[PDB]
Amino acid sequence: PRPDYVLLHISDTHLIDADDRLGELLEQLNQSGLRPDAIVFTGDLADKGEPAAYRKLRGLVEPFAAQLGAELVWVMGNHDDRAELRKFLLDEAPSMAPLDRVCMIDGLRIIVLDTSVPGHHHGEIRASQLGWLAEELATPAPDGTILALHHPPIPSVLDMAVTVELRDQAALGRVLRGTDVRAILAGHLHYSTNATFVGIPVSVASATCGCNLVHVYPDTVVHSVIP
Amino acid sequence: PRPDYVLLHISDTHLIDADDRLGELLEQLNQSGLRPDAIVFTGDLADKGEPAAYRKLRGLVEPFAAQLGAELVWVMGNHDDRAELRKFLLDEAPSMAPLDRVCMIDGLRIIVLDTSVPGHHHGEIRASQLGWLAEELATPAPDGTILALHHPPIPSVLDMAVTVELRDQAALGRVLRGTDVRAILAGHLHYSTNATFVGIPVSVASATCGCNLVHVYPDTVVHSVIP
Ligand SMILES: [Fe+3]
Ligand SMILES: [Fe+3]
Ligand SMILES: [Mn+2]
Ligand SMILES: [Mn+2]
Repeated sequence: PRPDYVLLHISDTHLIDADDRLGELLEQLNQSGLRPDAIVFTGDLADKGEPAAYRKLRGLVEPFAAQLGAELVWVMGNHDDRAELRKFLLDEAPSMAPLDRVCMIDGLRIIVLDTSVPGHHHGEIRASQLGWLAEELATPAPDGTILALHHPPIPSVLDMAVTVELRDQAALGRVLRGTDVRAILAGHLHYSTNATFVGIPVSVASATCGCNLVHVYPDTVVHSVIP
Repeated sequence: PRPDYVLLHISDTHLIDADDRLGELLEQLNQSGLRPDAIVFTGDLADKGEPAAYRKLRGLVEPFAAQLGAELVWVMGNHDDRAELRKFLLDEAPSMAPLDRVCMIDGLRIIVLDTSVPGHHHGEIRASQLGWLAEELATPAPDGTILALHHPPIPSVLDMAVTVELRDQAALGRVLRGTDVRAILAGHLHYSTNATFVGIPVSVASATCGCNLVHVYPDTVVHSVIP
C-alpha cells in the first residue's frame, strides 16, 4: 500500500557527541532511499539554546532536506531559546513569542505548537495559543492535521518526568476534541512512547543524542521506530 | 500518577542466541523492580514450534512470572504449533483449534486471539473466531479490553511484510468497532510500530531474538518501548 504522506519524526538532538549522533542518523536515512514529504524535529534542538548550535544544526539538516525536496518543520523544546532559534535557524527577527505556525503539505495540515516556557523545563500552553489553535482547527484540512509539539499530553510513567511534564492538559484537550487532528507528534521523554489523548494518537520519538517514520494512510497513521 | 494496571508486552522470542537474549531481558526486568499484573507474549514463541523450545520457554518464564505474582498470557504466532504449544507450554490436550481465550485481570479483560494459519506465515481469522469474539465483546468489562494477537491489523510499510500480513482485516474491524477494546497488542513485525485500527490503538512490540511496558490509566493506555 502507498501512503498519502511520509514524514520523518526526529527529536531531542541537544546540539551544543550529538553532532556525530545526528550526522550518523542523516547519513543512514540518506542511504535508505526514503523520500519524506516533511522532516519534523519535535524540540530540544539545542541543549543550551546556543546560536552556534543552531548554526550547526541548520548546516547539517538543510542540505539533507533540500536533497530530498522535503519540508523542514522545526519545533521549540524546553532546552531551546525562542529568540536565538528564530535568528539562527529560521532567519526571522528575534522574538520571545511562542513558536506557533501552520504548514500545509498538499492537503495535510501540520500545526507546530510551542509548549516551552522560557527559562523553565516544564510545559505550558498559554490562553493566546489555545485561541489561535481553536480558530485554526475550525476549518478542516483535506487530509486532516498532524499536531507537532514538544511536551506530550500523556501521563508521566516516571517520577522524574512529572516535574517537567506538560501542565493543564485539560484545556488543550477541550480544544482538540472533535477536530481533524489525526496524530500528535512529541518528544521530551527521550524514549519511544505512544498513547492517546482525548482519543487522538500521540507518538513520542526517542532522542538522537534513533527516530520515527510516519506513514499517513487515508484511514490511519502508522508510526515506526527506527533505531 | 498510578496506573490501574501494568502489563509487560514481549514478542517474537523465536526459541529453538534467543535463549541468552530472552534470559538477559528477564534478568534486566527483574532488576528494575517492575511488578506487572500480566506478562503478554504476542506470538512466535518457538521458531519452529518445537516441543523442546516450549519446554525451555516455560522453564525460563514461569519462575519469572511466579516471583512477580503476574499472570502469564501466551499468544500463537505463525512460527508456533498449536498442538505442541498446548501440550508443552499449557499442559492442555493437543489440538489444532485456534488458541482463543479470555482472561480477566481484576476488571481488565484480556482477549487472546489466534491469527496464525497452520503451515503458513500469513494471518487470518476464521468465521468461528469472529463470532466467538463478537459474543464475548457483547458484555463490557469494568476496565475495558486489551486484545492480544500476533499479526497486527495495520498497513504493511514494507513490501516483504505484505505477503505475510493479516488478511481480511475488514471483518475484524466490523466486530471491534464500538466495543470496549481499548488497545490491541501485536508482534510479527520485529520492529516497534503503532497505529490505529477502526479508531483503536494498536501497538507492536519489537522482537526479543527489547519489549514494551503497558500502563493502563483510567482514560488512556500508554505503551513504552524498553530497549
Ligand atoms: Fe530533551
Ligand atoms: Fe516472528
Ligand atoms: Mn524536553
Ligand atoms: Mn510472525
